[PDB]
Amino acid sequence: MPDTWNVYDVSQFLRVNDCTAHCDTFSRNKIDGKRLLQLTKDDIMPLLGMKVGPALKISDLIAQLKCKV
Amino acid sequence: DSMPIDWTIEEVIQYIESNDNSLAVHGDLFRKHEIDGKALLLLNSEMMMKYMGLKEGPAEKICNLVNKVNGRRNNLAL
Repeated sequence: MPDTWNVYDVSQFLRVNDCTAHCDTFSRNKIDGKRLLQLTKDDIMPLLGMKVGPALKISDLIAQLKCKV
Repeated sequence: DSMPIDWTIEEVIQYIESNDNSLAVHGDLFRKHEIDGKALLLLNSEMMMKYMGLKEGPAEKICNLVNKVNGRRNNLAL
């Protein structure tokens, strides 16, 4: 259940969904489950170096996460 | 030559340039933002103008181009 996830939980989620590249930024900023599910795009933008493509991809992945849940 | 969602960044650029020569200028912009096929289909006018810095004109033209190939996804619009 994502709301239970810690920082490590978020890293692995990012890993198995081919977003390995962003794990370390996510860790450094201590993005655990709770914060994950709170994230807006405005928040996601600087976490990915102000890059729209990755930002949208991550936003989509989280949205999908929120679906089966 | 392929599903839009399977496009590389360069192939996205190729699409936009060959349909509108006026957008060739925005090549490097797409590269910076790493807009491949999947990213392209996920775009919206908001993200374009807010975060990619595109003007109304270009943004509209790009919205149109995406609309031609994004299937039954919602039409992008300003």
